[PDB]
Amino acid sequence: TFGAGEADCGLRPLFEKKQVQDQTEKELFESYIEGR
Amino acid sequence: IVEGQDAEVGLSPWQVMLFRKSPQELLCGASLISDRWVLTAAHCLLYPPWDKNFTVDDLLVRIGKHSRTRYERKVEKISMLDKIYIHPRYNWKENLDRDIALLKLKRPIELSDYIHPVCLPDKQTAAKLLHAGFKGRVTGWGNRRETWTTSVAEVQPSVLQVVNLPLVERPVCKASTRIRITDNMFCAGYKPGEGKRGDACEGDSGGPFVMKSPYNNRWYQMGIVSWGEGCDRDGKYGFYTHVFRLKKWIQKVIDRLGS
Ligand SMILES: C[C@@H]1CCN(C(=O)[C@H](CCCNC(N)=[NH2+])NS(=O)(=O)c2cccc3c2NC[C@H](C)C3)[C@@H](C(=O)O)C1
Repeated sequence: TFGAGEADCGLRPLFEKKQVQDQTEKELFESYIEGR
Repeated sequence: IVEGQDAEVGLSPWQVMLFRKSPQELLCGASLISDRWVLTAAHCLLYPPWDKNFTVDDLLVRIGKHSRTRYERKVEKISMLDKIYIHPRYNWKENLDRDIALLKLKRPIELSDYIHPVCLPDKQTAAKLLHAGFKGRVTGWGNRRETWTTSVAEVQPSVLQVVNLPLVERPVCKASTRIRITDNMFCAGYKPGEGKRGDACEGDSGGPFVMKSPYNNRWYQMGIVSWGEGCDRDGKYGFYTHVFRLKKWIQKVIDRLGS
């Protein structure tokens, strides 16, 4: 385990590593620029 | 997961199922935070009001699944836990405070296209992502509505469920409940007026509440599915172990001392 990033961690092999986005990520990015 | 949807494949590659060994049943969710270590909720192992006090050979863990039901041969790992670390100031006799548990796998997992760790939050990602109205991602296999039961509770998804649900501000988490809140927990969900819905429910507990940092494109587990009054009631929110604050404990036990 590491805090902040075990190198590849939270980078999913099928999504970020293939630079594909999942079907609901934009809802979250939306929520981001609805705030700060 | 109430009002959620079926997840794409490879969506939470950190999703872990906490099963009873014999006779088999799904007890909780948990996540993979490295090829040895699983984080889940403490209530999953030890709830003394209900005589629940599960040991290392009551339990196994499955990894890399997408469907709840049938053995995905090429891709799933069953594994046995070597050890179980529950927080000492975990409080089952009230409000499930410090509700976190770490499970040591018997041997390392071989990471895969379907099995891969999630990160624990740093200071700065906790400071930048934890704001009211920002959404994170619950996933799990638990019931899709509140139930009692008949010969079975009917409510079980074939495939992994996703819901995205906004962080809620603390004096409203506070005032949603007669239960004592403590800084180790946060709530999330939609407010009565917002007319979107969704929530964890039973069998989703122990699972990840993750947020993606735009900054580096990584997913961080900010929460563990902790407790609720029922599932997706209105005026009511889900509560969630605040992983970052209990980062003192996590790094403790993993490095032996460590805090
Ligand atoms: C023993 C564990 C404690 C946590 N649980 C729960 O909290 C369930 C399920 C809610 C699901 N919805 C949600 N997460 N929004 N809600 S509950 O049925 O109202 C309840 C059962 C037993 C204990 C407690 C409960 N209420 C919160 C309280 C601090 C601890 C149960 C679970 O299995 O998830 C039982």
